Amino acid sequence: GSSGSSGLPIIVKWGGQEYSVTTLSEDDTVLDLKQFLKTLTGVLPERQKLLGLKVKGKPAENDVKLGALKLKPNTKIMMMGTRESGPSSG
Repeated sequence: GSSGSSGLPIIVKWGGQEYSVTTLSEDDTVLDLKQFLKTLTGVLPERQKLLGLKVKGKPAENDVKLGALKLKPNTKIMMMGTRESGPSSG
């Protein structure tokens, strides 16, 4: 290509869409990601469900370091949840 590595790229899969994240790094916390995932997709973080990286049952927390998890790069993970308040969208 042209460039190699630098930070920690992340990939998310929402329904039928893929989101890329290359702003935050290991330093940043899951929250940062979530917070950024709240604007990327448009769903609350507490609601946003991260499917891919689990932790002895439940997935990492927002008060947990993404680095500690030592996940893989360009790790295409999945997401679950809904946008807008209420069960019915429209």
